[PDB]
Amino acid sequence: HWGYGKHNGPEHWHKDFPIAKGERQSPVDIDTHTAKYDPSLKPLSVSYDQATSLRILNNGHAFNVEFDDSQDKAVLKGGPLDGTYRLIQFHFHWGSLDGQGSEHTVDKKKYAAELHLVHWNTKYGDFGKAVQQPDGLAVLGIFLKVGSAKPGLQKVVDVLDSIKTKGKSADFTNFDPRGLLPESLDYWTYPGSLTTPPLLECVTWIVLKEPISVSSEQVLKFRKLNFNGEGEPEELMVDNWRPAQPLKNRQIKASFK
Ligand SMILES: NS(=O)(=O)c1cccc(F)c1
Ligand SMILES: [Zn+2]
Repeated sequence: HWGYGKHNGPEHWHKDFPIAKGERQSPVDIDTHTAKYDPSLKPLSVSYDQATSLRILNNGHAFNVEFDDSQDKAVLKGGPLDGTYRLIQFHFHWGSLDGQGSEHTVDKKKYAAELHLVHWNTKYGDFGKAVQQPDGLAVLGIFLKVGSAKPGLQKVVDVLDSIKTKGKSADFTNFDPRGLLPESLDYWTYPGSLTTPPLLECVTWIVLKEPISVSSEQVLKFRKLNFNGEGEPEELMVDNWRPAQPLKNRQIKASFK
């Protein structure tokens, strides 16, 4: 099955997921000079004060911190969005080296990692229904650069030893995702897709302009995770990113000039 190796990586995905060659695939390169400032774009409204984290899971492709999405506890609204999108999980994509790891790029620049806070449109009732809709998901993407530590990331880093291998999960309650945000909520936005199979074209992407900084030790700990299950040959979970895809008939909009 699909992964990030030479034999099952992004160049192979189209054989099982033909939408890989579709009209609104993600990620993309954000060419900052050609992105269009849209003065009609509203500020983002990130309402995470009542978030209920539940668990952290290694799914063989990344690790997901999962939330209770059975009520409007942690929601995203405003920006380019109509209606209310509920936080279901966040995860990261990262590199084997500090010079790569992000999925989106900015003027071809790669960051060390990229955080995705995944939200689904509550008019569709559940996540499974939402991914079948062109406006089903909103993913808030945040770049990570290596520099100073992100204190709000440390609780995540410290639990990774308990979910080293595929299929492992751990309780992960009372985590506050507000501690993962940068200061500014300035963003770019464009219509796209899931960046992993099934590659569904259901995502309004909202990518923050300001990266967060994490420490070398924090990202090193991501790199100690495994793609494999316990007792299978060890393969480090690194370079779990899809490269930039053609923009095709899309214009990236900016909330700022
Ligand atoms: N990487 S991502 O597009 O945020 C993504 C991929 C697959 C499932 C999902 F909920 C989110
Ligand atoms: Zn992702």
